[PDB]
Amino acid sequence: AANEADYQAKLTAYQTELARVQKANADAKAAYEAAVAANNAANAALTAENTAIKKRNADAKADYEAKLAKYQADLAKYQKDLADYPVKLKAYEDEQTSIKAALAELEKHKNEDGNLTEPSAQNLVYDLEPNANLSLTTDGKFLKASAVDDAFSKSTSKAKYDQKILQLDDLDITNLEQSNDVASSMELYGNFGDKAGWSTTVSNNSQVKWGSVLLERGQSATATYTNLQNSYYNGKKISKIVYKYTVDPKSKFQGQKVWLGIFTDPTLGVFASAYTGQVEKNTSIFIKNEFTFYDEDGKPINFDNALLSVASLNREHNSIEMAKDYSGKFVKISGSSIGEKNGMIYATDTLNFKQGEGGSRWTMYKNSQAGSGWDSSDAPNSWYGAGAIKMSGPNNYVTVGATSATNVMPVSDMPVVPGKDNTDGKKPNIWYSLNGKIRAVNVPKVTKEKPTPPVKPTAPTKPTYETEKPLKPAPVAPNYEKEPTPPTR
Ligand SMILES: O=S([O-])[O-]
Ligand SMILES: O=S([O-])[O-]
Ligand SMILES: [Ca+2]
Repeated sequence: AANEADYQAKLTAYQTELARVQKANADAKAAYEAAVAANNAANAALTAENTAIKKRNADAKADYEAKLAKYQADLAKYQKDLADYPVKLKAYEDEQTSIKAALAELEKHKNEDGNLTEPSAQNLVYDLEPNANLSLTTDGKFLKASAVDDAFSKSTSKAKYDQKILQLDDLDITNLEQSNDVASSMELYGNFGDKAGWSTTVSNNSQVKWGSVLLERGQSATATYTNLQNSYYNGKKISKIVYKYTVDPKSKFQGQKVWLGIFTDPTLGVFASAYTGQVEKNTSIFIKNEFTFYDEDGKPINFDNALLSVASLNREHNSIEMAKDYSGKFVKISGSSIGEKNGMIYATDTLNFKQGEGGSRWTMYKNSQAGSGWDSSDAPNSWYGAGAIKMSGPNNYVTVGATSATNVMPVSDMPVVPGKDNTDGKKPNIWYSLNGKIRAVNVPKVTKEKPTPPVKPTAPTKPTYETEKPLKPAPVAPNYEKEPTPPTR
């Protein structure tokens, strides 16, 4: 009995110890699972972040190399410009000396025929741009080239047309006013393509092209000329010119429509016409011109006394071509028929059509007389019908047109040409251009631009790389307690 009681005591003790170890190991296992979960979470995040780090580093490296490529090009350009600076500076300084010496000599001839009364160098080189590109917008109507061709082949310009000549001042615009003459985009017309070899009143047999529009008073057309090759301001290349042509509401032509032919070469200007077949008394046609020149960077050029040539200002016994409402200051050419009066630039005191008529010194067209044919691009004395306007600022303007003499002054104050009636009607049309081809003699031109120290580029910022992190080692498994041994009876 004592042994049995002793045995049961040990059995109970044993079973209690067993249960203790079991619970203890259960808690241990739970703690190990918690450590395992924490370790797995840690390595999951480390693995994911490492993948992310590899990607960020790759992108960083790629962006950096992309930047070095642009920088390398910029730096090479910088070092080149830096090396060329002295050469450009000498060229500039050397031309500046020459021009100043040239102006000094001119000062002594400023009152001789053909000389600008105010000696000045032409900082604006803008004389010929045959390869310029013309883009037009308008609040009027674009005219189809086929319609322009048809108009030239009919009415008053037909005779010349049939002789392979495009006579712009004879074009009857009546045939450009039909609704079916309107185009959706600008179309070029001229003595090219199927009409290569033809002549026109603009540049004889040289090829010219123009876009056409039909405008009413107050309406305009804006021309954007690009692809310029030979124009500069103070040696700085001119890359673009934006020019707006507006029909002056004050124009007195009888019609309500105007045809504008805008040449692709900006230096050739424009032809404006309200002519419908018959001459008109007390008539006029004026076109407002607003323009801005731009540099290679597309920035507006702020002129500092740029010389604008105003030439071919014809004055017949019944007609006066003039420039007015202009920005800038008029500069007279000594000996020229052109002067300024009441805000208008024109032949103020004499006519300039035929020698001996109304005080004209020379005949505008070529004939048997010395000096005849002054009204031509290459005439030695074209200055006889020209002047200049010194302009400053990026936005300039001037209105150019033709008007009956009777609109400008009383009949009693006009020159008398025996056999000619000063009240004769005229055609309400005109061709004119505004460029830098100063007609005065021996005018020095600026061709060397003053150089500016190049801007040194900035090397790209070194890439910021991150280090990947090592995974954490798995937690060590706990050492569970061993079970107690069963007692024996
Ligand atoms: O000028 S090309 O278009 O004949
Ligand atoms: O100008 S006419 O006399 O040749
Ligand atoms: Ca003219």
